[PDB]
Amino acid sequence: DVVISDIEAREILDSRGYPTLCVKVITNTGTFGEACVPSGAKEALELRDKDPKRYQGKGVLQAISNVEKVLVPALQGFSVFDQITADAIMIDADGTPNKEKLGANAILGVSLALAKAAANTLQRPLYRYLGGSFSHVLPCPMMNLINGGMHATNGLQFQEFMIRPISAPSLKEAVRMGAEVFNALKKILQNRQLATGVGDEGGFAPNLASNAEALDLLLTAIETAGFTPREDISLALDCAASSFYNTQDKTYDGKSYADQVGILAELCEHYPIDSIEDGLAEEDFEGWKLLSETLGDRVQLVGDDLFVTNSALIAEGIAQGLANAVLIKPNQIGTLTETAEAIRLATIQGYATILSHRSGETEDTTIADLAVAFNTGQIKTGSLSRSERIAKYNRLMAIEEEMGPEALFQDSNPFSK
Amino acid sequence: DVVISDIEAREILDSRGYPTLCVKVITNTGTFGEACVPSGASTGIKEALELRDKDPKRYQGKGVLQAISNVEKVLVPALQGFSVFDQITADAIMIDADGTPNKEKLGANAILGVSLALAKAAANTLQRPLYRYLGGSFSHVLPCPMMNLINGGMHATNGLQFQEFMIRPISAPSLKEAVRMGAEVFNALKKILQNRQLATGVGDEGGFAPNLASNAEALDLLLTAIETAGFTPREDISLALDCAASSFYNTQDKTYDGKSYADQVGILAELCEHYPIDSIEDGLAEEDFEGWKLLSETLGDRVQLVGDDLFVTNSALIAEGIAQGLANAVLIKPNQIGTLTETAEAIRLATIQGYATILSHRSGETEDTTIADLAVAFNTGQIKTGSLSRSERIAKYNRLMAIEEEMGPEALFQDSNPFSK
Ligand SMILES: [Mg+2]
Ligand SMILES: [Mg+2]
Repeated sequence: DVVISDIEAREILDSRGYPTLCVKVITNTGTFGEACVPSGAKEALELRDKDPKRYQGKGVLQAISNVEKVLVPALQGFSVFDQITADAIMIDADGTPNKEKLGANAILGVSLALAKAAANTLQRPLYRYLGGSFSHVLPCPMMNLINGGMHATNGLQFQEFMIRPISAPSLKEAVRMGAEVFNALKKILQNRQLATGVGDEGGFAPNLASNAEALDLLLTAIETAGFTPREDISLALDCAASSFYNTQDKTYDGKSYADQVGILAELCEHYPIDSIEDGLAEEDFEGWKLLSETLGDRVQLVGDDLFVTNSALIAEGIAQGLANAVLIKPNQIGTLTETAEAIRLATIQGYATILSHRSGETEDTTIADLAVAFNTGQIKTGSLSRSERIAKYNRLMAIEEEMGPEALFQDSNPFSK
Repeated sequence: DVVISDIEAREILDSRGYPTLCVKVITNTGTFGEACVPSGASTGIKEALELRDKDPKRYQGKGVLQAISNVEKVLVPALQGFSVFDQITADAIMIDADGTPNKEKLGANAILGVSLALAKAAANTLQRPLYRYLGGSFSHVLPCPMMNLINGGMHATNGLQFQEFMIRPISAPSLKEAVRMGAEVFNALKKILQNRQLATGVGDEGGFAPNLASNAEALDLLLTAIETAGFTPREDISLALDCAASSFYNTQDKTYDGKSYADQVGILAELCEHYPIDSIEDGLAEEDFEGWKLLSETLGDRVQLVGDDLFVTNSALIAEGIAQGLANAVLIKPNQIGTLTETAEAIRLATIQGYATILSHRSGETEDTTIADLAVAFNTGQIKTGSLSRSERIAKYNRLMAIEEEMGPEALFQDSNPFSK
């Protein structure tokens, strides 16, 4: 039997230039797996050094030390294949709900590198090791193209405007459709002398005046690339509505939650939007109730800040009838075991799940494997530039090819266009 | 003995959203290596030529399914049965199979993909680090990076004539400290731009293209960024330029935006007196040989002078430049020549003539990190692989840091700029 023998960790930079860690788990046979940990811009504790003379306080040398001095003794000798056991051991070694003692980034690095070490030991694909023999669904992506809100200096209230290449027969064709719309948009922006520098996700933040102008521009880009909105490519939003919710007044840039729901409803009547993420604030439970009752029969309603990949919040959301899809960000919770339990709890209640990148990503592509492992049918992993995004699409295309006739590209949005 | 058994290739996207290929070389023992290829040139007489499909229905003609087909249908038969370790033999076989000087029949992208993937398969067979397989036991020098921060010319829509403004963290005791220095200056620069209401979206290389009016504004802004991050210009961090002067050279008038080659040299000399610039790339146009000699006579004893478009990683051009005394450092882009064997020979031939060599990224990169291993494999002492955001850039720095850590006491961070201090 193959057991954990050592764990190495080192400090790298993420795609924004800030430190994070990569972790290598090594078995007693000399097999190993390596994974790196992303980071967002309210969740499991990302442990930073706070040394002001180093990376403005964002080093992760202490988390690395926790991997090497705490998790190594806690895990060595245990089977490389007992994923749930290893994750429980780390959760207990930390002892706190939010992983604030050892660092959720230290624990997630080990959690992912361990699964890969086991898969590499069996010489089996990670998605098959994690998801079993019937892992076979390639996800329909939601692809960022235009940014606003807190992610821009334009007049867009909402944070992200995405396309979904819903008519693609394959993931690789979904990628091409996305890339061609991206190229048409880039050229449209150049022709309009609007900014073409890209943001964290690899899409654009031109100076547009309103959510509707952004939606119109994506429609123009779709058609210019030669595709039909609604039939070939639909739209999705991330409002990140907490960003413009006044908790004292209970208003969204002056509007009641009922007004805000009316605004989203009108957009959905006039645009081929089939998914809305965080349309109301994370704690506006009456708003979410009205949003779910008003559009939950017609459009995918995704909780991101509402759920934070957290099984307790998901269960409370489902009991109250809120939303119909869950964003899954493994580092928000900190182990694969808890990520899987979030996915299972949502899926058996009829919710879709969507594997998601973070704004600070790395060259690690685990979330592509996780999306296939759990047959989620959806992923959210960025625009069509910058290799910390593209590498996930490249990994999905490799998975689809490796699976040959077993692959199925299949959107899990219940309400597709 | 371990021989080449199969080669696979597949179509991926580069960091710009355009197609390229990854290649997997598989041995008869089942060991393998994988390598991906960055963006090149499809046309012209300067570089070895990458092969594009040119199908308007697919990725705007930029697919690479023909190159993938050449790997599987042409290179597999030419190479199977040969030893995985005979790197030179394999590269010679591929050069022959294509039959053209610029590799335009099979594609430089197909041939380089196999060339890199084969080296990786061999190193993985031996379970040895790639830089140790390619460069031997005394590969151990970590390169001083030149780190993009501000873009201009054809790579921007601002008032900067020059194309790239870079920093070099020359006082770093290690590559990982060089990375931290760069990242802290990058971050201070980003915050300065935010406070000045200037754009912070990034270009291909992961740096900024703010609306600045002149080269001097950009150079001054880098000085402020360095100091704001807590470092001292000249002593901790120097500056480097890529003028890309061919882009503003009028070939009929023989003028650089109205200036003779002598005037442009005078401009560069004034810049070097007033700023801590220790490296200039393509300061004059690629064929202005009188301009380049004068540049070499005026500054070639004081600052590094890089030929990129002057040399295009081509040994016959490098040899003729050295004979005429032009430049003192050479940019090395492996896909501009198309095999590892020719890359190593370009480096060797430049190096024994006293020229420094600088491994370089391309504007369309991938998550592949081979040029990091190559800079260390050949102990070049310098690399040019982008700004401090976007992981097709960062992954190279991350790989350099992994190499340095892996080497322990064997590692040496050492700048090869002849005008190092
Ligand atoms: Mg979100
Ligand atoms: Mg250049």
